[PDB]
Amino acid sequence: APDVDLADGNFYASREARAAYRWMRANQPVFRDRNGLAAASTYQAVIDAERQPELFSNAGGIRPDQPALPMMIDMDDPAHLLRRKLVNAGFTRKRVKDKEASIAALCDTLIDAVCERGECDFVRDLAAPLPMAVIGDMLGVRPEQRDMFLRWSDDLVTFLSSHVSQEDFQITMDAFAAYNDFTRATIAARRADPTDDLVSVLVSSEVDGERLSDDELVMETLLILIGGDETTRHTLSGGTEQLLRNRDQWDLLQRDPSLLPGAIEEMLRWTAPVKNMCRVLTADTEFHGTALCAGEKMMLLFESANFDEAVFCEPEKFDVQRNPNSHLAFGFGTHFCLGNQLARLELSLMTERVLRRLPDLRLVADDSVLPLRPANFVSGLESMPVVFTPSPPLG
Ligand code: HEM
Ligand SMILES: CC(C)CCC[C@@H](C)[C@H]1CC[C@H]2[C@@H]3CCC4=CC(=O)CC[C@]4(C)[C@H]3CC[C@]12C
Repeated sequence: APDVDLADGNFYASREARAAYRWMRANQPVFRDRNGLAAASTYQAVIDAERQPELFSNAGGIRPDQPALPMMIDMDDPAHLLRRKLVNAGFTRKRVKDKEASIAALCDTLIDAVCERGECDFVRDLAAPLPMAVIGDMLGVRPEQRDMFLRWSDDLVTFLSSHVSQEDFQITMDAFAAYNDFTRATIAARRADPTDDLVSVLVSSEVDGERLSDDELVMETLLILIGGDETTRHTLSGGTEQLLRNRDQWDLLQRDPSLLPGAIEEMLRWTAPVKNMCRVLTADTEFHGTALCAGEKMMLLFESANFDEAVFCEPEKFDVQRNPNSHLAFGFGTHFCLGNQLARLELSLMTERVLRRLPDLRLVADDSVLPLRPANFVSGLESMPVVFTPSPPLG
């Protein structure tokens, strides 16, 4: 039995995690770590828990050692559903498709800033900035404010770990206080001068039949923000790395663009930026072999599910043509990712431009293994130095 702490961010930065997952799925599908924390590791157990929200609740909060906050992802139905339908319309496949030109322009702009150099950090220069700009435009973040909001967002999720230092914990709290002050100013201004963005939509929203409190407005806005700017970035970087480490996949996708939809799904399965989500049990229950107590939280291990040999043949092989590919990177059930269509378009347009404008893109050193972020919620590549043949900007 692996001696691991599933709340320790270092576990998810270690490249031993998938070996630990394999042991869980084979010996104790609903695993208990060294501290007794329960975690569903099989595709089956995760699905079954997602399908029983009355037993596996979100109302205790989605994080292990953290109370629930006034945001829809920390809510059960009917309260959660009333919130989601306040922002549902703008995230449909058809409404997301309308933003194609805008997102494409952002992609080309970000590649223009490095194309003359012949080298860059794919994470810092392309993967991270693109979704920041996209969700920022939806939330009302000004372009000159993007880097600041992303710095706050980084500080909010980078140090989530049972082994967080006192100093790092203070960085997280300071960033939330900073975000809190700025956004409360924005919330009031959107009440005096309503605009088109999402914050303005929530500010003027009503739930049977009262307006949302300022505490909720701040938290719902943060939910959308972090969902946008701390997730897709990791599928971009980690998925592009798989194309670069298996250039037969890069080549295959290069000569046939119609394979891009399937490639995006395999990137999502492989990277699984959200490593887990918590569920609180409303009653004692025997769940797929493991006794669970009322009031304790069980983790849904999305990456473990995404490599479950019971569902995916040769899951350690990256195959852009993988069909079926019913991965659980976006989860399942009533909390199924709101921005799943937005994220897929972000990944498709950026990858399409990387293949076209950086056609000979390579890792600086294919031998070295790239470091992962030691956090217990969302995690991905810290950096990704790349090289390519320079080209003139498009303007
Ligand atoms: C690769 C990119 C993304 C991944 C892997 C991802 C993953 C997830 C996961 C695992 C959940 C919880 C599902 C569950 O517990 O079953 C979720 C929910 C959510 N995500 Fe995403 N997400 C991504 C991108 C985005 C984007 C771009 C947005 C932009 C708004 C977003 C907004 C949300 C929201 C608001 C929820 C809460 C939905 C609810 O509780 O009803 N996410 N996401
Ligand atoms: C769609 C997913 C990415 C969900 C995103 C959830 C985000 C909004 C949640 C997850 C962890 C949360 C943080 C957990 C730690 C914390 C404790 C506090 O005392 C202040 C608020 C903060 C600083 C929380 C702010 C909101 C966060 C960052």
